[PDB]
Amino acid sequence: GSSGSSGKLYGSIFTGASKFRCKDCSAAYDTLVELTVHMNETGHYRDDNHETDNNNPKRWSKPRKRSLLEMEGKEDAQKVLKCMYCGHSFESLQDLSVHMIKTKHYQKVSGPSSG
Ligand SMILES: [Zn+2]
Ligand SMILES: [Zn+2]
Repeated sequence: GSSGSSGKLYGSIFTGASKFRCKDCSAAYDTLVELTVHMNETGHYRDDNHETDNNNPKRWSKPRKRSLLEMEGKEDAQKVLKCMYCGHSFESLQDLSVHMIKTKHYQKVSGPSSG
């Protein structure tokens, strides 16, 4: 005699994804430009959440609140050229400019920080 059987192997893995999907029917697509066409052609529409409502009957917890402090800085309403570094009123621009350089005050007008 001589007879027998064998062969036990597997391999039926399924791999497939879809970008967009139709609610009405089960027809999915990859590009929106393709789906839309169907949504109108046939009439169906997307499934993704829909925001066709604004009235929120759901009460919300206490409202929001924040402190609105207030303060001013180095304000000076003058009418004459005056260096903020040293503090010497002038008559003409040059006097001021030629000074900012001759003294290099415009280069050093600040430094560290407090808060
Ligand atoms: Zn459809
Ligand atoms: Zn100066």
